[PDB]
Amino acid sequence: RECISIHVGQAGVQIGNACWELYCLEHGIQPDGQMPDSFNTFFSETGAGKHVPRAVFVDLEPTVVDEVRTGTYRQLFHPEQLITGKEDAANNYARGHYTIGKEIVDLVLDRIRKLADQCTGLQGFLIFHSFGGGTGSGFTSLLMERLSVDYGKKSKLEFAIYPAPQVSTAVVEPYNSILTTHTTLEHSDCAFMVDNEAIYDICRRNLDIERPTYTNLNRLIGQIVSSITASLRFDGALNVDLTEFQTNLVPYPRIHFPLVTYAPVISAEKAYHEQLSVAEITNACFEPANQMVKCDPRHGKYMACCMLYRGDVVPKDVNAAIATIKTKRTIQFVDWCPTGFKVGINYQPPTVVPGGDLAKVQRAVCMLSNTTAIAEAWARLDHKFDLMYAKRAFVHWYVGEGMEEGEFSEAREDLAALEKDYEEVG
Amino acid sequence: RECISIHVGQAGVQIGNACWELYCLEHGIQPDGQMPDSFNTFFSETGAGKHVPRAVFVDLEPTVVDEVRTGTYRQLFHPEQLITGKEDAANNYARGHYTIGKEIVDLVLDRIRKLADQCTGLQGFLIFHSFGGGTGSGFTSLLMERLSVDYGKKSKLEFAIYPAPQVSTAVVEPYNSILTTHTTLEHSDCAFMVDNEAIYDICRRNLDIERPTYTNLNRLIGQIVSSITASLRFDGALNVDLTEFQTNLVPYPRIHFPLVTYAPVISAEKAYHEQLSVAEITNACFEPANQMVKCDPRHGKYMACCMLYRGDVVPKDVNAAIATIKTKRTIQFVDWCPTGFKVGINYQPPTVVPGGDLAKVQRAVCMLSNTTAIAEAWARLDHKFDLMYAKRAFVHWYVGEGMEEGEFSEAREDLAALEKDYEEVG
Amino acid sequence: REIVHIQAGQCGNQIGAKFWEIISDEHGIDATGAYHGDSDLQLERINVYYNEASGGKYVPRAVLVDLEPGTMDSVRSGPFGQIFRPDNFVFGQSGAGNNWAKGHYTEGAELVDSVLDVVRKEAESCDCLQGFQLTHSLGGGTGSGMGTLLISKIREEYPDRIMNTYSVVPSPKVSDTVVEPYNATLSVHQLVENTDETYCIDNEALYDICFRTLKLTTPTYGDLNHLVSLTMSGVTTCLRFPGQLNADLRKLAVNMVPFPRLHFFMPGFAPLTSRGSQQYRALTVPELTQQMFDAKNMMAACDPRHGRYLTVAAIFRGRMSMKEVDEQMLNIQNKNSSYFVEWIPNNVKTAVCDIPPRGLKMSATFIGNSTAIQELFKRISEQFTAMFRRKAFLHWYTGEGMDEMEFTEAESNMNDLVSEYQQYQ
Amino acid sequence: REIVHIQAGQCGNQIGAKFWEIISDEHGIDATGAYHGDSDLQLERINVYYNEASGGKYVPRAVLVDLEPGTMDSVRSGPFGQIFRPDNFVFGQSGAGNNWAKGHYTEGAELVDSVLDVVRKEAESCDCLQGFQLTHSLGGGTGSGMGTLLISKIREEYPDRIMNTYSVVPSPKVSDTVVEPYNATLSVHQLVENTDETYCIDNEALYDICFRTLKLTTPTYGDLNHLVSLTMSGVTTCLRFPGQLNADLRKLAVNMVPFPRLHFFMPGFAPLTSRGSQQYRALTVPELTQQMFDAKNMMAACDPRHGRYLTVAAIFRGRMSMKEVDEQMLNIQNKNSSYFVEWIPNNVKTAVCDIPPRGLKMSATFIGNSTAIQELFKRISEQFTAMFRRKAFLHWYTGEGMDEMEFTEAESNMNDLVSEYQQYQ
Ligand SMILES: Nc1nc2c(ncn2[C@@H]2O[C@H](COP(=O)(O)OP(=O)(O)OP(=O)(O)O)[C@@H](O)[C@H]2O)c(=O)[nH]1
Ligand SMILES: Nc1nc2c(ncn2[C@@H]2O[C@H](COP(=O)(O)OP(=O)(O)OP(=O)(O)O)[C@@H](O)[C@H]2O)c(=O)[nH]1
Ligand SMILES: Nc1nc2c(ncn2[C@@H]2O[C@H](COP(=O)(O)OP(=O)(O)O)[C@@H](O)[C@H]2O)c(=O)[nH]1
Ligand SMILES: Nc1nc2c(ncn2[C@@H]2O[C@H](COP(=O)(O)OP(=O)(O)O)[C@@H](O)[C@H]2O)c(=O)[nH]1
Ligand SMILES: [Mg+2]
Ligand SMILES: [Mg+2]
Repeated sequence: RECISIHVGQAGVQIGNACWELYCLEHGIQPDGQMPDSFNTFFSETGAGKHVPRAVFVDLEPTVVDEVRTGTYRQLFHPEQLITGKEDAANNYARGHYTIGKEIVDLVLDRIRKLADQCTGLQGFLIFHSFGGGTGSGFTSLLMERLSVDYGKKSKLEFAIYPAPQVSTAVVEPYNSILTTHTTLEHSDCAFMVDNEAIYDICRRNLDIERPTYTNLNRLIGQIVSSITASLRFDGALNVDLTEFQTNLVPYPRIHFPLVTYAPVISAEKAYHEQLSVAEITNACFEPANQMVKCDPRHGKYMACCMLYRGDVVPKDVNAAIATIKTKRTIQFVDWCPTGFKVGINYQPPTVVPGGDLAKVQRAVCMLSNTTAIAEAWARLDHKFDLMYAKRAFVHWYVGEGMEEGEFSEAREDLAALEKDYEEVG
Repeated sequence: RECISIHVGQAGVQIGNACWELYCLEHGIQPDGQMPDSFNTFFSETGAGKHVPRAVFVDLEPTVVDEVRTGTYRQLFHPEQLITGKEDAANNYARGHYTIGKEIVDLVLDRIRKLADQCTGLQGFLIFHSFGGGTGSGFTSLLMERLSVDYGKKSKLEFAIYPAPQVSTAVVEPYNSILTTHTTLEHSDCAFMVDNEAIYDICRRNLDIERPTYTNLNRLIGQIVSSITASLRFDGALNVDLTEFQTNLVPYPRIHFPLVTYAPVISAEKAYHEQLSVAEITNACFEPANQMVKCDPRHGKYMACCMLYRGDVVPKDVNAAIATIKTKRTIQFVDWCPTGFKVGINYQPPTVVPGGDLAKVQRAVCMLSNTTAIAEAWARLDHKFDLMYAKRAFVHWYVGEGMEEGEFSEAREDLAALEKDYEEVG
Repeated sequence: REIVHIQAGQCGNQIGAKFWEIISDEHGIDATGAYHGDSDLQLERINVYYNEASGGKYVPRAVLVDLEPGTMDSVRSGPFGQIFRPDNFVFGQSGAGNNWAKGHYTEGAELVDSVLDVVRKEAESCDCLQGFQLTHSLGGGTGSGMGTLLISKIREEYPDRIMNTYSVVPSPKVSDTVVEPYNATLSVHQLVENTDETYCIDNEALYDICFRTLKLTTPTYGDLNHLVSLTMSGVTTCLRFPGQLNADLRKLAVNMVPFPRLHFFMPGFAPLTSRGSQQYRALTVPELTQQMFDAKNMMAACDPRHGRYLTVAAIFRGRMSMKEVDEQMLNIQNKNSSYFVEWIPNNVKTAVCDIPPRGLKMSATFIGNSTAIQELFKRISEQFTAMFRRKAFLHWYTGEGMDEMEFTEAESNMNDLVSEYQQYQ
Repeated sequence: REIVHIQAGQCGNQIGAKFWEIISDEHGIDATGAYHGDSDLQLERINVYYNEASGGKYVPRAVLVDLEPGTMDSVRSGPFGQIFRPDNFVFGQSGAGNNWAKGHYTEGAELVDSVLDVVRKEAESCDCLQGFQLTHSLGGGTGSGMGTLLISKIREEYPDRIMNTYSVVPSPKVSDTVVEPYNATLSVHQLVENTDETYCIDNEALYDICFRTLKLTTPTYGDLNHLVSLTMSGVTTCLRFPGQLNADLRKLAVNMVPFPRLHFFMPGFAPLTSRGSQQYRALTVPELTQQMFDAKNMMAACDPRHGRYLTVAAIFRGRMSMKEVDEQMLNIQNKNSSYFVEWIPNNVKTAVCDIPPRGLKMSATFIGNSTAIQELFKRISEQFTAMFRRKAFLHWYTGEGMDEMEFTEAESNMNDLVSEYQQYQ
């Protein structure tokens, strides 16, 4: 059983850097690839004291990958796994998909195929990207299209960064974040959306860090991914496989946008006074103050949820706490779902990295909920795009690259249809 | 011939403790249940070298129960025989009858049907409580009504504590002590009444002691219960059964308030000078100064009585010795009664426990006789509450739990009917 | 008279491991297949479950079936793991993802051939077999669907031998998976007709018993599997040891089942006492009798007082007397004259054995066929109705070749069963 | 039985600061949450105000409130400062001027939510709790304004359970803040129904009690608080330790409050002796009792000899002889019959605990509600009487906009409260 992770763009490369340092920390493997089992899911062993990951790094700009190449982790990757271009997408969806896409799209695919020749039990791919930039929107959409055609029924997961409504740093973001919806909607088996400002609030309040920079946010996301894959990489009282979780969560083919949260995240000094027990942490997983996207579940009704505990957990108190939560009228569930919980318990505790912003714990919980609240996260954005499309601002840049003026029409229509579906089932 | 004991409330815990320690010394059974015939009456034998009480502890109060868990005599009681609550009644009758009564009554009632299953010739139950507080009034009052319903014709006894007229420590005591009176007349074959002050003079004067404490009041109450049941557990020249005793004591169905007192009570040294003669004790027994009942027998006319010897007594002095008072006119016989005594002698010498305030005496006597003088003990109380109810102070506390305002009247009408009943009989 | 053992899924494997541990403990077999016993009777019927090898070693008649390798590795590396023959471990590589449809059609169809060949070999080895014991759960997809296919094929090949299933039916209060009712109903649909008798067990009532009667603060899965293992060992004691009055599987089958479809049983065991409260407990048949018949102790999440006991069987182990057994049975029948059927006099089957469980003096097992089972099923059906009406999660199964018509049959058959139990109540 | 704590305002915190220093020494808990005690009886009821956490430690169930940041810096740095959880701190950042207008209207809505979540957090932690404790000063607005709204909401949500307030009222002799008539006037209209029992402290008494009975030359806020905190600790000993007779908070009011309205309570503490005069006393129960009911030491500016006692409670500590108390009590009962209301005999409530205060053989507290309550307010009522009528300083309070009808509504309730107090005297 093995998985292959594909990182694209600056955001994807940064998040992947955090994740792979995390994995190396977990499995006792020094940066030069030598280990002073279970590592086959992400690692390949070559001869004697050498492990290399099943990862590929992608960009259309050399800087963000040459920082990896000169960095402390230079010896761990193959040179061939690090692929760079010559002109970045210039934050254009059209340039990423059309002009600068096909110059590289073949090469990485070939490399991907080589990786698939090593595996015997391919489970799925993990994709890290964002809807802001032009590289990781258009070229990643093209990559998923090619992968879906070539592999078919293999499960593919993405870990996206949705653009924040107020705290944004680019001018043309809505065009990108609206035209990416087609290939995510029709070619993805699971979709995770995360906002930067919500993580900023989580860092400010729960961790009480004065100055969060990008390292901490990337570390949080890496923790989430590690907790999701700890079911494969280890063995415990209960097991949740990937396809098992897709079966239990996704109720309809068009509805695959779960919302994620993690517990416990506690500062170093404040950890001593609190004694973290199962009931309070399963309470914390439901706090709107710890939801990772700036949305209110109070305006929605839960549809299903999955809980992944790790550490020292026994099923009796899990059942007790789930029954307790089911009795609240604030936490609402749809009527045609008498039971809406999938539960998994693992044995290996999460491991803290040096220089990190999280304290050592004996237990951890990751929550993945399918709700109808997240619809609003599009409805606001659907305004920002359309208001800017009234005057046809910035459009000439995209039109000159082969895109036509009707494309935005189908983008708006697809978002309208998807919002209508979330309205109707909810 | 076997009996089952039930100690309910805080007042029932002391006497539950004192009785069962006293029974352990009489039968020489060490607290672990080992014996270094007729010994089956309170204990149940388990296989070989293991005896346990046929007793139950019942309470709404956890502080006063968990002590028997930790003292020396934890080992006697079964874990399932021992019941605790979570809120005490706050000194209120109908909380034990209405609000918290049904929350445990069926719980312990299941035990009584277990403990009723072992018996073959079951004789009756002993219920210990007090008429002062709410737990011992109402929640104890709840039990008997269900107990009377299920069985009926078997004999049922109670050991109560009245509130004193002059010296008392709780504000509202008659309120609790008025409402019980409906049950006691209608739901006990015999009701043994004991008060607090009578212990005080008995200890101060007769025991020649400084400060009789809660041990000393219990040791009297412990020694009373030992005397009543020794006719079941042993034999003598004359045997007294409760079936013979009930018929020979109660002349009309509404006359079931026996008057008790214990003799001889004395310090260790003072046994050195006196010869405890059989003719000596019988004259010393009926005298008003040792009475446990705050009444003057000189104001009542007697009809029938139960005298109990124990030890080495010959009946040949008894025919003369009662005739010694038969020729005394100060204590009176009714016109229609040629003879008014029941006799009791036990061939088993009384057993004195370590730590007690008696001297080992071959002969002891406890009195059980009913008089018409007991009327004044309620008449003063009947006036006590009548002053209390006019103004309807504190009544809102009990109204908040529901009971109707006419409850006071029926027992008071029966109380007055009982008081009028004593007049027509007297 | 031989019985071969079949286990399916993670739940079935854990239950079977606990069973083989306790029974090897019972028969004196060590952890390495050797024998070091004392009592001669241990060898009288040792072969009812074991097969002999060279050098004086025994190996059980066990087959372990699973669709993933992790649980098989866990049982192999655990205690008493070297007892089994390696050829008997049959496991796949893909898994089911809690799909009944995947377990029946797509994944288990490829793997069923190996297990049928192995069980055919085991039936070839046996002298004159009688029964198959199958262990599984009705919640997951691998165990339920794969075992259902396995039962269908096994029954088709063997129409005269007796078949046993020791199931676990899901409960709403210990609900764990969003798609449980589909699995439960689709399995029961043909579990009704493919088996001879079925024992029903719940995790909810097992938690109740473990917390309250056992006075356990931390009931882990080992203890629940322990309780079920004691029941499973107690059912078939008459085969492995003598007795004053005997009862094997076929006698119980003819005695408890009045009509072909009414073979859903509720078990119970006595005594169940804590390590500290046992010093204060008597040792007599009557206490065992009421404790078995107590409505507070049964291992199904249903109250028998809502119906009337159709028939019962009692299995006593220890050196005891028969007059006492019959007097207690008539005592219970007279006292509970409301809760017993009227048109079948003397509804109790009785059996007494000789060898007691090791370290204990007497023990008793109760099997009851009652009329309350309908309430254990209707509670499930409602949860099903809240799903199939809006077609939640249905496309996952429909992509595997099924249809809504099969769900219609499933609901209709559940309706027929509940109607049948209501008719005779 | 369990209880959580709330502290409000500045003055509550310092009253809170000693209550948490003293309650630790009673339980032997160090400044680091460790336990060093000897009696197993300490742990029998430790869970009452402390929550068990891993690491072998105990932490307070204390919630701290404020509206200005100067006060917490003092309580953080002092002895036993780390006891409080940093989560438990609630405070504002602006300041009020001790105005009931800003204590209720502007700022009370904002910070009620944070504490209301924190108090809701402590609700589920316990099994079955009974009460809260609230401490503040009634002299200002923040002390009163926070107190008034927090009281009403809690009762509305939580009406079945007991509620405690340990208040400080200002007095004419020892007055400090200019608008002290306002702060008493608007708050009291709420406590007339919204709290089940309210303990009063006059700040005049802290001076008479310290100089004469205590012979203390320099009254420090260490010394003034040492008295108020000792009254709090004595009320809840029956919760924490056993005795011949037990008395909890349920047991008082149902036996100690005559009408729904008469709930303004008054303490008095014993013994109170100087360190130079302690060598010249005996050891008996009547020495305290004669000194207890005495009119000189009771902790408010009122002499009960102006009326008749309605109901009282006296709480004793140490191994005593209950027969001493009762035979003693009737002696005062018969001798001073002028203070015994004739239609209620036996006005006494008693409580004895076994575990005594450390370093002392016995000690005791007296809580009595009498007909003396009226003189407490009529002086206070006359205070504001001259103030509203001439309309000075009205506009700053009018900056927020409550109307003048509620003054009379309170004032009529005070009249009705005083009318209830005079008529039933
Ligand atoms: N978590 C995280 N997010 C980042 C980081 N850097 C940028 N982002 C997010 O990424 C968005 C910027 O667009 P990108 O997708 O990064 O553009 P790009 O990766 O440079 O790709 P090109 O458009 O081709 O240049 C912003 O909205 C940021 O929120 C990072 O280091 N960590
Ligand atoms: N002999 C004896 N008398 C007691 C004892 N404890 C209290 N009393 C007296 O009994 C009276 C109240 O008896 P109870 O009915 O038990 O009241 P309680 O102990 O508070 O129990 P609750 O009313 O349920 O709270 C008090 O006035 C005491 O004087 C005791 O342990 N032994
Ligand atoms: N008694 C017991 N029940 C279990 C155990 N593990 C899982 N279960 C129950 O089995 C059901 C799920 O079955 P599952 O493991 O998914 O079957 P599988 O898909 O074949 O592995 C759940 O309802 C659990 O309550 C166990 O170790 N012991
Ligand atoms: N008993 C007592 N009273 C105090 C103490 N400290 C302050 N006070 C009283 O508190 C009153 C003023 O409190 P205030 O400043 O309004 O507190 P705030 O409401 O939080 O602002 C003064 O009149 C003092 O009498 C103390 O340590 N003990
Ligand atoms: Mg870039
Ligand atoms: Mg009590």
